[PDB]
Amino acid sequence: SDTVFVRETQIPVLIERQDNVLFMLRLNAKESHTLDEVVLNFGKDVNMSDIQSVKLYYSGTEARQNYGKNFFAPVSYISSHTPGKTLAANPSYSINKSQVNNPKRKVALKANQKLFPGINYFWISLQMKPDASLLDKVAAKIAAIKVDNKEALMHTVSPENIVHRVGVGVRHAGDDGSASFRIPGLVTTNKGTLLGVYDVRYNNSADLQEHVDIGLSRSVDGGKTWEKMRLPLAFGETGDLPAAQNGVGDPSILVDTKTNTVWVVAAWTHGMGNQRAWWSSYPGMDMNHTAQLVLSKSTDDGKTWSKPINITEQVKDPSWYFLLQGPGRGITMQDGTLVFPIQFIDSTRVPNAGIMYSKDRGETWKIHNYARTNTTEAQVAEVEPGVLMLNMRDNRGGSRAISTTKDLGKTWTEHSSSRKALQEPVCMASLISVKAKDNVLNKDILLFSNPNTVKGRHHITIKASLDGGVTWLPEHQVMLDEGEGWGYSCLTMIDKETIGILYESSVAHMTFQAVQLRDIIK
Ligand SMILES: O=C(CO)N[C@H]1[C@H]([C@@H](O)[C@H](O)CO)OC(C(=O)O)=C[C@@H]1O
Repeated sequence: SDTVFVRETQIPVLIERQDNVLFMLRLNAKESHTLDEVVLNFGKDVNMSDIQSVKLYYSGTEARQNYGKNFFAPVSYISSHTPGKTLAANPSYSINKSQVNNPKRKVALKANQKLFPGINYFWISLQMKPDASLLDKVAAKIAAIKVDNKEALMHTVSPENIVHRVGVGVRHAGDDGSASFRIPGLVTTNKGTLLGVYDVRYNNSADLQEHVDIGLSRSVDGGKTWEKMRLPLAFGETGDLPAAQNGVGDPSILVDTKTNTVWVVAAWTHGMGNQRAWWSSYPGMDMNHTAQLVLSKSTDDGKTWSKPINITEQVKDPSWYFLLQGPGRGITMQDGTLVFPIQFIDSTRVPNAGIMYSKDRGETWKIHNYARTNTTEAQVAEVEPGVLMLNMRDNRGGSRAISTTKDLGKTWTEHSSSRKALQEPVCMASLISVKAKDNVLNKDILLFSNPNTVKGRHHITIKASLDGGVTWLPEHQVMLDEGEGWGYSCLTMIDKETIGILYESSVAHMTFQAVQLRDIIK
């Protein structure tokens, strides 16, 4: 007989999307003629009232040289890059064979599809209602598949007990006339307001130098809805150079918890033609030679933003090629000191990560010594009072480098977890510390997020540690995005019980997801 192979997806279901890939079906029809229907059963706890529709699409066949490669689709069904074409399945790739609006817990999708004498691809689409809850979870099973009016044998290659989580596409390719959005940062203000910052890359997805601003999405309802985009940092035709030679990017955001003043730091590149700032910034101090470290602050819960504050003169050694913040977020230590992770290419052209701190509420800043050589992007958290843990992208590859300091970066101690506990593909990673009194578990925890792999940027994962970063137990992890993406992410606590994550996913340039703390630590 012919067997219908089923692969359930593990990717965010965007609430605003008209389509979301839920299942993929492959059928090599050696003895099959017609695929009549597919029967689907949603889980007992699923709220069907939040589901707008369920659809069955046919996507044709496969190239004969690709038979036996165990592919479940011939092409990407829903684009995350085509401006204005990221909300619905591409009609040229997928034929809508059936649709059920306002479905019941048991859904029958009739297809009546004449099968190609060979490989046939189908997939199931799930469309949520615009008002769907961020925390409700969707589970479903394929109960039966009818082929030639008889029950077809099924073999499911994906695992059981998959939990599909929804998310909000805070930024899609093309929004507000910008080709792409990258490099997320995410914080929660003292008033519970969510602030997410990112590169707005108008012309394309290339790094600096280019036409880039720092955009900000503000949410006052826990990430359900986001306010119109703001631009805390934009330099336009500064110095009478074109905007594409005045980009600002790689933002990092922090909240001064003592005052609720919000700070955003970024790297403004001036000149440099159309080349990458990583090898186009040079020693010196002024805009005409080296990238400038600029700040903007908000004293009204992120609604309005000040003019840029250039602190390059305070902290940059003139012999460095490039000084910039570590993208993502900063912190406020228990004693009130503000800390931003930073990275600089030194006089030998080697990058090193470290921290930059202010004891006077952000008026003056300081850098002492690097934590480790040949490291770049890093995130910092106060694991225990007075002890700063820096988690660093390591160009040696394969795993994160972790170090700690007790004197604000004058001296560093290599952590036991360094270069062993947390694998990476040399990407950016998020690290936050949540203190016992500020979370529902009444335990000090560390939350870490990154592509859980050594090659490629996929399987974006949040990991939790209860012993200050010594151990990251497998049962304390949630895999949110199996698809391929740009890999950058940033974490925050929405509330004492829920984590928020803003990251570059396979379904949207800026994707927001909410994960219950008890979901990770059960
Ligand atoms: O060029 C700059 C400096 O502004 N930043 C890049 C960064 C590199 O700096 C990398 O960390 C060193 O190779 O890479 C990525 C990325 O998504 O992989 C994004 C940043 O935009």
